[PDB]
Amino acid sequence: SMKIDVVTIFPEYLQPVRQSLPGKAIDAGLVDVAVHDLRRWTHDVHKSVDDSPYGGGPGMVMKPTVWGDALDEICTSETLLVVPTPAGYPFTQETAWQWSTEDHLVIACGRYEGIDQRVADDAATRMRVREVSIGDYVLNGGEAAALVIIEAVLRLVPGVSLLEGPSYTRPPSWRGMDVPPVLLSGDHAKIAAWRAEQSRQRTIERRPDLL
Amino acid sequence: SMKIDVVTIFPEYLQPVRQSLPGKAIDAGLVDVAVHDLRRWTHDVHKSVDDSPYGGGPGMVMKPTVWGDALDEICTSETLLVVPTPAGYPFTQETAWQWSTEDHLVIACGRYEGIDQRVADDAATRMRVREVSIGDYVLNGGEAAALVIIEAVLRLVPGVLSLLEGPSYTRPPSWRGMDVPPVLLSGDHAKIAAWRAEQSRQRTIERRPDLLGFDS
Ligand SMILES: OB(O)c1ccc2[nH]ccc2c1
Repeated sequence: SMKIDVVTIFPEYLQPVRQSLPGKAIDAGLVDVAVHDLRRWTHDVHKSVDDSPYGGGPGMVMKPTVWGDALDEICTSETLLVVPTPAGYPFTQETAWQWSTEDHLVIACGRYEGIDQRVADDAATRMRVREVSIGDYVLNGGEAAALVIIEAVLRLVPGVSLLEGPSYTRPPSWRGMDVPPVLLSGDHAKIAAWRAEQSRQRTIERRPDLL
Repeated sequence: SMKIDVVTIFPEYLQPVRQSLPGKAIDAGLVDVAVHDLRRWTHDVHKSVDDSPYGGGPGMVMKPTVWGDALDEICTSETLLVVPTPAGYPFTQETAWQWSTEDHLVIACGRYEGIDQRVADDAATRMRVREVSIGDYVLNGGEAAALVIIEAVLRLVPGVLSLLEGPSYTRPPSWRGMDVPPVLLSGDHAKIAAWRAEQSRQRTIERRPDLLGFDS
């Protein structure tokens, strides 16, 4: 089984992924995803979660005292703490496979300007911490990245190179375009070879880095 | 103003667009986001959107007929049609800047093993089409990728407001016995700039050496 806890100031952002888990998976206790409003751990009447950056500059930095309290409550020694950030290590399919066998993921969603670095650094002294980027672009906050990570990981939990080439289905002719006849040939070795060439061409065109 | 139409068999998944930055941009009238149920364009009682692949293989492929009808209605020749796919060109910060200037994005979200290739090929005879991958991982469908693309693009549109950013800090100056780097408290703009530039380049070599032209 896997437990995922997500901490965010926008808990409703995660609601359409809880309502996305099959009832059978939950009933079988294979998965539980819980979302927590970071403001539960604020200290002041204004429910402050960020503050101006030391050393100056634009934006705000999320408060270590608030995050520290939240993670103290939610995390245990077994936790893998995931922090989405454009400054992270790359999150890849390999990462997804690795995390798919974890018992407890906690995903700390913050603004891209960051969570005070002492939060992750403190957490790393008693649990595993992974700061990760889902791509080479900036998002305002970590919530959409959390959705991507949750989906990529959970689809690898049972019951919860080259690029793929083009796919086709009925009808065989549509708006003047025919399905490649080789796919209708019943020559399955030839079909495999054709698909391999399609994959090669597409990878050269779109992702030459992979070669 | 920008218009973004999203087409999906799971319109409820696109509800998060009402949150955070996209929500604020919508309320500020800088963008209109409309989500459409692809099944609106089916005609059978079963509302089928998929069929087995020609040539074999696991799973199902989304039918071109339903998609063609949907895109016929929603798209114009000025539309930028965005198709998330793990087999797409990379979506990068440069892409986000480029698309931030667009009048009309339509994001076609696939499921199963993807969409019959003729949908994109047909659309390309009438409009610009972009098949894009948001990263090197596989999702179950295009919906989460649509959210990522919308978030990355909208924060760049006029009026909504390389290397890795290094660590950031805020009050208190000491916490759990961990001190904010003294230079950040020193008020010396030059020394702070230099420390930050250095932290940025150091984090980059460790986490993203590719950005500086190194292996891995
Ligand atoms: O970018 B994703 O990995 C992605 C995008 C679109 C998709 N359609 C079906 C799976 C699927 C996966």
